[PDB]
Amino acid sequence: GEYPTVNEIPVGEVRLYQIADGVWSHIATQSFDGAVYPSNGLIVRDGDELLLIDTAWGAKNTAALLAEIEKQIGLPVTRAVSTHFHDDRVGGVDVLRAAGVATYASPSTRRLAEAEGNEIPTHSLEGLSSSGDAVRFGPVELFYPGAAHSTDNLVVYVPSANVLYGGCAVHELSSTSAGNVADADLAEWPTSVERIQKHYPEAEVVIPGHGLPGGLDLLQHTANVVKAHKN
Ligand SMILES: CC(C)c1cccc2c(-c3ccc(CS(C)(=O)=O)c(C#N)c3)c(C(=O)O)[nH]c12
Ligand SMILES: [Zn+2]
Ligand SMILES: [Zn+2]
Repeated sequence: GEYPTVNEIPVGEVRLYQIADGVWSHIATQSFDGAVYPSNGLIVRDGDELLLIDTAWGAKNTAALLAEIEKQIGLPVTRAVSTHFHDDRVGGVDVLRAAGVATYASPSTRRLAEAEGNEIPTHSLEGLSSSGDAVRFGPVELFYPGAAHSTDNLVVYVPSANVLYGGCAVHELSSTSAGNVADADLAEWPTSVERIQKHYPEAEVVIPGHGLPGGLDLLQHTANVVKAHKN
């Protein structure tokens, strides 16, 4: 019942967590540079199909994700969106693509993934290139808030449930640092978070890219930890 944490999930196993009717997060763990990290994605019911947001950070984790979805939900994943180019978002796209899932990302994300040597979603999402842009994609809205954790980061809103999936632009409340900032724009990040706050004032659940969901306070907390990391 509690939201599952990094030491509770062996690398290679995937958990699902019911967020709202027709909305789950997925949680998996992965090793990177000799440390183990949890990470989140989203699953949104789309009639008798499912929309997936982000991989489970790796090929075997993503295969395990598909198996867990089949076990717990039993509807086919037909489309996936990756919310930026890092491996916790796109690692596993090749698995998805071999399992019949149509994979999508912005053109920015696709370029960055290619240049990084990461797996590359098949389809480009136009209409998201300027901050404040929004497009519909099945049962969600995709929103580009501006550069933050990465220049390409997208956020996802589930209007039926008022669920805001911030991805790696949003940190959990326990965070003390701004995470992996190698590709971040620390100066623009608080402005991008303000755009999220202004666009989604009715959000009831906010899900970070890593760690525990909460409410709207995750947004201000994120701005705070980013400003303090820069400063
Ligand atoms: C480039 C990708 C694949 C990657 C690799 C390894 C770690 C990360 C982290 C991360 C997340 C949360 C935390 C704890 S925190 C908020 O308290 O710093 C930490 C730490 N330490 C790292 C992120 C991220 O920030 O999106 N991406 C990562
Ligand atoms: Zn990232
Ligand atoms: Zn991340």
